[PDB]
Amino acid sequence: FSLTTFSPSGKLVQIEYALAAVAGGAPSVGIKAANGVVLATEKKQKSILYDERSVHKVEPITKHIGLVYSGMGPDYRVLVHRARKLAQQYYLVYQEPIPTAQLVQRVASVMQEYTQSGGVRPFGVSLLICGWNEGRPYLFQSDPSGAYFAWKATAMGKNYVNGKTFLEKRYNEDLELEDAIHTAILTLKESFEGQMTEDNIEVGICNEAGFRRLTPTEVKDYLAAI
Amino acid sequence: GFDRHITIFSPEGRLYQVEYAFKAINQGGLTSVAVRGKDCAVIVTQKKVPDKLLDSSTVTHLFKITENIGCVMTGMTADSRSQVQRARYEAANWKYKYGYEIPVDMLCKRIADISQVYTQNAEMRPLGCCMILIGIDEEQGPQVYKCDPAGYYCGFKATAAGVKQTESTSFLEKKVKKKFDWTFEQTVETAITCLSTVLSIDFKPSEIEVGVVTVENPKFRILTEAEIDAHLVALAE
Amino acid sequence: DVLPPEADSSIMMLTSDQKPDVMYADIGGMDIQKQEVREAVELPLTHFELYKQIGIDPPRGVLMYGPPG
Amino acid sequence: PGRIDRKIEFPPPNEEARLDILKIHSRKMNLTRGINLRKIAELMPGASGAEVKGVCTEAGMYALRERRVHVTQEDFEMAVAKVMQKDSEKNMSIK
Amino acid sequence: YDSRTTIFSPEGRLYQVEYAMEAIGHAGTCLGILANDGVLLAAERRNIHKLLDEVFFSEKIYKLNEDMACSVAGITSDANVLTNELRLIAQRYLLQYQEPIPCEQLVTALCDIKQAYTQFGGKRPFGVSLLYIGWDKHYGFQLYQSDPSGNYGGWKATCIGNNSAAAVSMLKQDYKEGEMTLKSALALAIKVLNKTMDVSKLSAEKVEIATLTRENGKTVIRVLKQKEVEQLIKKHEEEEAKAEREK
Amino acid sequence: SKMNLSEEVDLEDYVARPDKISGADINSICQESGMLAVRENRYIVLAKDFEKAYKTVIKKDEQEHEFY
Amino acid sequence: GLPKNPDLRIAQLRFLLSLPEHRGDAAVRDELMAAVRDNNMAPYYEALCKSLDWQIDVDLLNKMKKANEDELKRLDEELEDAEKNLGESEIRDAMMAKAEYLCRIGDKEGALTAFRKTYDKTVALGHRLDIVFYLLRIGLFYMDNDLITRNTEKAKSLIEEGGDWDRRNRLKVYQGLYCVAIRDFK
Amino acid sequence: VQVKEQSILELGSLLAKTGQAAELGGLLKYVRPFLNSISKAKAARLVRSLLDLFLDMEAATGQEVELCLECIEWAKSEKRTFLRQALEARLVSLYFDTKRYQEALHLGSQLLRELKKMDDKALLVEVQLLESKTYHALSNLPKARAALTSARTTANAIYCPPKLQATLD
Ligand SMILES: Nc1ncnc2c1ncn2[C@@H]1O[C@H](COP(=O)(O)OP(=O)(O)O)[C@@H](O)[C@H]1O
Repeated sequence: FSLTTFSPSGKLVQIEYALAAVAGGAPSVGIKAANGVVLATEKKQKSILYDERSVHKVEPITKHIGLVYSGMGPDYRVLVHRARKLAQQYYLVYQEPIPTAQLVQRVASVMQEYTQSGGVRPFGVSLLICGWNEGRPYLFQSDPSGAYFAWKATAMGKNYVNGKTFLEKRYNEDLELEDAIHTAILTLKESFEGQMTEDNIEVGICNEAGFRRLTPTEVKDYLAAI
Repeated sequence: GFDRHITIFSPEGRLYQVEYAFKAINQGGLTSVAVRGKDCAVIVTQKKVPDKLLDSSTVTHLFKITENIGCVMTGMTADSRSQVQRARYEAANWKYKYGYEIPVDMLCKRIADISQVYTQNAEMRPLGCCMILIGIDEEQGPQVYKCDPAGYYCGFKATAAGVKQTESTSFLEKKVKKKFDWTFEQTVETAITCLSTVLSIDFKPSEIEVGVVTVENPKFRILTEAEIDAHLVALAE
Repeated sequence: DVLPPEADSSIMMLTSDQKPDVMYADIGGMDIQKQEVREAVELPLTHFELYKQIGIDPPRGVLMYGPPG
Repeated sequence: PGRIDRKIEFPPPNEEARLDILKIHSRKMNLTRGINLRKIAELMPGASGAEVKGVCTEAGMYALRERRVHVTQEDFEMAVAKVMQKDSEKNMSIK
Repeated sequence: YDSRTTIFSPEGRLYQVEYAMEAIGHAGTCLGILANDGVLLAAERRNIHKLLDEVFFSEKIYKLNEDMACSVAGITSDANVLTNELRLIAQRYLLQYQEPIPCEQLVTALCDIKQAYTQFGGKRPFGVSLLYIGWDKHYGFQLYQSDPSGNYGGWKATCIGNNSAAAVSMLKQDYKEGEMTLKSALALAIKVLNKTMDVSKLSAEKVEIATLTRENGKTVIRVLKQKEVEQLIKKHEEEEAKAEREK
Repeated sequence: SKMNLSEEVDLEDYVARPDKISGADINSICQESGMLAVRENRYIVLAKDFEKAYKTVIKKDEQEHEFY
Repeated sequence: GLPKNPDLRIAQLRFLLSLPEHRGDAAVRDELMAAVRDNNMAPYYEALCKSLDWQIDVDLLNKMKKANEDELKRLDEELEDAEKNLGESEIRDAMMAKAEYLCRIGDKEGALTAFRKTYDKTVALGHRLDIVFYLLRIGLFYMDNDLITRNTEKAKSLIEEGGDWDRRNRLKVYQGLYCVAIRDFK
Repeated sequence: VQVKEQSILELGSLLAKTGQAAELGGLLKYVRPFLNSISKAKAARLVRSLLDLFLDMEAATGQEVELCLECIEWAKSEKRTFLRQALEARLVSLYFDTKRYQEALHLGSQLLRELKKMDDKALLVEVQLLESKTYHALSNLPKARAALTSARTTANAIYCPPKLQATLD
C-alpha cells in the first residue's frame, strides 16, 4: 500500500516494471580490479546547451565509497543523499573506524530503506558501490528491489546484456591491475554511440588510498591511446 | 490499470504522470529564454497581457528568490507561485542555517528534491511549472539552472522553456556553437533576438520582462521599460 | 484451351525478378536481424541438398510482424 | 464430467528424459563419433522437449555453416547456447 | 482508490496467503536434516554466474544467534528484514533473560510477526519461508520450518525449495532416525541435493551447507567451506561408483 | 548517400541534429525526408531543406531528461 | 581421402623416371627418396623396371611390411572370428582398416580384393560412397583405365544419385578420367 | 616515476624526426622492463607508436618484418594478447604495403578467428578492410565485395572514427 507492494501470485509486477525502467540507457559499467574498483558511466547530454561540470553521475558518498547509477536520476539523487546520511550516521555512532569497506557491505545492507520501504512508488535506479578500506576492494550492486549482489564486473545500461558479455569475454579476470579502467572504457565504447570525450565520459576510481572522481584531464588522457 | 492515472511505473517501464506534467508546462501559452554569458546571465520571457484592465505592474513571471538569485516560471501560475514561495523559503532557511548565501545550484538541487518527493508517493501530484533560476556565483561566474516537475535539475549557457522551447533551444544551440563569447550587450541581444525569432512580433518594449544578473553588479535587476527599450533600439540598428 | 500465364489473370504483381531495384547491402536498415532472412534465403540459395544429409529441416514460412519500420 | 475421468499431468523432462529426447531427435541426423549427449542435456537447466528440438536444429544449422556431416561437440555446445538468450536477463534473484 | 486484499474467499479461503505460500516453492532450495550430535542445513546456490566474488560468505544460510541459524527461501527483500528482525528478537530475549533464547520461542515470535503481517492492515504477507536449526538446554538439537502463513512446524528432515516434494520423498525413503549421525546426515543431504539438482556431479560452489554441532558446553555453527564440501562430494561419488558397479 | 551525397549536399547539413530526435520517423519517413530535397531553387541541398523535411509530418515527443 | 595421394605422387615419379629418359638423374633421386619411404616392396614390382631389381633395404623394409600386414591381419581375424558383428557394425571399418593396410602398404591386388569384398558385403550410403572413392583413387593410381571407367560408370549412374553434397567432393577426380584421356575439350 | 616513459617518448620523437633506425630499434629492445612495469594499455600503445614511427621512414624491408615478428613473440611471451593482435594487424598492413600474396591472407584469417571470439571492433574493421584491399590487389573482386560488406557491418559500431570512416569510403 504505502510500502513496496503489488505482488501477485508468484510475481512482483511493480518491481518488474521498475526493473524495466532501470534498463535506462546509461551503461555505467563497474569493474572490481585487484588494486581497486572502477565505476565508469556515460554522460551523453542532449545538445551542447547542457553542462557536464554542473551535474555528475558519480558521487562520493564518503571518503572511499563511490557511487554510480542508472535510469531515474532524480530518484538517484535522493538515494545518494540518503546513503550519505546513513554512512555519516554509522561513522558517528561507531566513531572513527574510517569506515569504507567494512562499511561498504554495511551501507549496502542499510540500502533497505532504499527499496524494502519503497515509498508507494519504488525507486527506479540501480546503483553500483565501490569501497576499499579493508585491504581489499568491494563492488556491490543494489537494484530497485533486491539487495547487495557483490559483483566483480557488470553494467546496468540499455545494452547491459552485451556489456556484461563483453566484460566476461574480455576476461574481467583477477590479476588485473588498477588500470582495468581501460577495459571499463572499452566496455562503455560498446554501449556508446559517439566519439566519447572527457566530458562525455565520467569515471570514478576507488583504490586502497581512497576514492576519487577522475577529472576530465585524466579521463581524456585515458581515452587517448584507445 | 491506472498506470497513466497515478504516479506508478508503467508496464512498459516508464512514468507517464511526469511525462504529462511536463506537457502541462507547455500548456498556458508562454515561453522563456535563459542565456548565460561571459560575465552575466540574462533571462527573458514574454508578458502575455490580455486586456489592459489587468495590472501590468503585477503580472510578472520573474521573481527575486534572494538578493542575488532570480527565477522565471513557466507553466500554471498557481504552481509557479507555490514553487517560488518554496524557493524563497529555502533560500531564507539556508541563509539562517548556514551563514553564506545559498548557491544557485544548491537552491535548484533543493527545489528538484522537493519535486522528486512530489513525483514519489501517490497522495500528492507534481507541480506543473518549470523554473529557470539564474545568479552570479563566485569562482563560477554567472550560473543558470532549470528545475523541472520531475526533479532533474540541470541546464546551462543557453536554455529555454515553454511552448516553443525547442525552436529557441535550436537557435541558441546555433549561437553557442558559433564560438564567440557574449558581453553584457551581446548576451541580452542574443536572448532578445532568440525570443523574437521564436515569436515574431518585433517585440514592442512592453510585452517582455527581462531579468539580468551581472558580476560587477550583483542582484536580480528586473530591467525597466526604458532599459528594454534601449536594448531593443540598439539591437534593431 | 488452357491459358499458360497465371500471374496476370488477376494482376496482383508479377515477375519482379531479373531487375535490381534495391540489391542487398545497399539497404539502410543494416540487419535488424537479417540473419533469419539469410536463413530464409538459404533454401533459394540452393542448400536444399545440404538440408538433407546434415539432417536439418529448413524453415518453410517466415512471418514478419513489424511496422513499416 | 468429461474431465473427471483423468487429470494426468506432464512433468517437465528430467536430465535423463532430455537424454532420451536427444537420442530420439539425433538418431535421424548425422554427427561425430564421440559425444557426451548425457552431459549435453544435463547442461541445459530444466527446459523441455521443444527446447531439445531447438538444440537439435541449432546444432544442424551450426554444422550447416561449416558444411560437414559430422556435427562436432563444439557445435553441439553452441546449440546448447540456444537454451541461453532466455536466462533471467537482469539478476533479479529476488526469489 | 486501490485497496489491498487481506480478505477471505466465498468458500472461506485466504487465497492471497495460499498463493504466496505456493510461490515460496518457486525459486530457492533449502533443506534441513536433524541428527544426533549435529544438525545441518543444505542450500542450493541458484545463481552461479562467474562474475560474482562470494564475499558475503553466505547467501541462504544466515547466522541469527549464538545457538541457531536459519535459511530463507522467499523474496530476498523480505528475507533481509525478516533475518534482521529475528536477530533482534533473539538478542532482545538474551538481554531480558541473560540466557540464549529457546529455538521454539524464537520461531513462535517470528511466526507471530508473520501472522500479524497477514492478519491486519493493508500490508502484504511476508513472501518468505525459512528453516531454523538450533540447540537449547531443554530439547537439544531442534529443526523448525515456518511458511509465510505463520504456521511453523517442528521438523526433523524437510526441504523447502522448488523440488521440495522430490527432496522430502528422497528424505523419507533414505532417512533413519536414531542411527543417524552427523557424517551420515551429511551423506544423506548431499545425496538428496544431487537428486533434486538435475545436473549430476554437483560442484561444491553450487551447494552451500552449514552444520551446527555441540562442542564442550558450547554451540559451534560451522559453514562447510569449499574443500570440505568437495571432499564430501568425492566420498559420495566413491559410494555411488561402488554401489553401481557391485550389481 | 543513395542520392549521391543528397545530390551534392552542402557540408553544413549534417544529420547529427535532425536524426537524434527520438521521434520514431520510420525508414519510410527517412526516405521521404531524403527526397524532400526536391527544392530545386538551387542545385545543392542545405540544412534548411532537412529541417523542413523533419518539420512536415512529425509528432512532438521529447523529455528524456526526467528519465536521465 | 588423404591416402593414395602420396601414392599418386610416387606413381607420377615412376612415370617421370620411366617414360622420359632425359630425367634420369633427378628422377632417380626423387623416386628413391619416396620409395625408401612409403614401404615400397609390394609396389616395387613396377619400380624394378627403371632402377635396380630392389634397392638395398630388403631385410628391414620387408620385415616392416610383413610385421605391419600381419598385425592388421591379426586384428581383422579377431574382429571376424571372436565377435559376430555383422552389417551395421564395426566390422565394416575393421575391413576398411584391412583395405587401407593392403593398399598403403601392400600391393593393389589385396586392396582391390578387400574393397570388392566389403562393397558386396555392406551397401550403406556412406560405406558405398567411401569405397567408390577409394576404388577411383586406386584406379587412377595404378592407371587401370578399365577400373577408372568402371568406378566412374557406377558412381555417375547410381552411387552419386543416392546422397548429395559429396558429388561436389568427387567430381574433381571423377572428371580425371576425361583429364587423363583425350577428352579435355568440352 | 613516469617521467622516464616521457623521456622514452621524447627520445623516440627525436629519432623519428632525424630518421634514425638502429638507435630506435635498440631503444625498443631496451625499454622492455619499463613496458612490463606500467599499465598494460599505456605500454601497449607506446609500443605501437614506437613501432609505427620506426616503420615509417627507413625502409629496411629485410629487417622490419623480422623485428616486428620478434615483438609479437615477445608480446605473446608477456601474454599481452591485445598488443600482439595489434601488431599482427600492423604486419597485415605492412604485408599489403609490400604486396604479399597469401601469407597476409592467412594472417588476416588467423586474426579474424582470434578476434571474432572477442568483441573488439576497431581491429576487426581494420582487418576486414585490409582483407578487402588485398583481394582487390589480387583482383579478387567478389570476395573483396563480401569482405567489404562485412567491414561495413562491423564498422557501424564506431560512430566518429574520422580516419577510419574515410578509409571505408
Ligand atoms: N535503404 C532503405 N532502408 C529501409 N527502408 C527503405 C530504404 N529505402 C527505401 N525504404 C522505404 O521502405 C518503404 C517500404 O514501406 P512499405 O512496404 O509500405 O512497408 P510495409 O512492408 O510494412 O507495408 C518504402 O516506402 C521506402 O520508402
